[PDB]
Amino acid sequence: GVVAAAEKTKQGKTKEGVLYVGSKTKEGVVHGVATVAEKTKEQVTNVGGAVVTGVTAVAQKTVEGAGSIAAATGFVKKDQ
Amino acid sequence: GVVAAAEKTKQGKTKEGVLYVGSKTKEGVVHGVATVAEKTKEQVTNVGGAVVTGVTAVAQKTVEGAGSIAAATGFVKKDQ
Amino acid sequence: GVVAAAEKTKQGKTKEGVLYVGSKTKEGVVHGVATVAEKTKEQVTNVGGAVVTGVTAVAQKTVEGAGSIAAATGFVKKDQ
Repeated sequence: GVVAAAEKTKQGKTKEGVLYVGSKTKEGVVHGVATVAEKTKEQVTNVGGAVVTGVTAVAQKTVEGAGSIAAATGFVKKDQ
Repeated sequence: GVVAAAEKTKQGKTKEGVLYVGSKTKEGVVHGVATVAEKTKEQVTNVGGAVVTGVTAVAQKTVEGAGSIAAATGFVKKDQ
Repeated sequence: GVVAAAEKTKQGKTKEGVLYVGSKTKEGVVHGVATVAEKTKEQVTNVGGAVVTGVTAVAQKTVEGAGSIAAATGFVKKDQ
């Protein structure tokens, strides 16, 4: 088996704070997620989480919830 | 099996805070999610989460809920 | 078996703080996640977590929740 399980359980005066992000840039180039190829048979890309791309990227309190991904590629059963 | 499970369960005076993002840029180029290829057979892309792309990208409290993805490509059963 | 399990359980006046990020740059180039190849058969990419890419990337309190990934590629059962 190639199974995969994950669980989480909860049985439940603070200040949040400050997050300051200042960016001064010029002539920026960014590639978040890239798959380049030549003479390929399959190209699968599954995004279950969060992909934050930019010239100024900020992520806060992003991934705390339940999600599942199940991928299976190839599988050539060429008996004779 | 290629199964995949995930669960979450809950049995339930704070200040949120401050998030300041200032960006001064010029001539920016951004690619969030890209798949380039030549002479391919399949190109699948499933987005179950969040993809935030820009010159100034901010994500807050994004992915906390239930979702599932199930992909299967190829599968050539060429018996003779 | 190629199984994989993970669990978490909880049975439950502080100041958050300060996070200052200042960036002054010029002619930046960034590649977050890249897979280059030639004459390939499969190219799978599953994102269950968080990918933060940029010229100025900040991540705070990102990955605390339940998620699962299950991938299986190849699997050539070529008996004769």
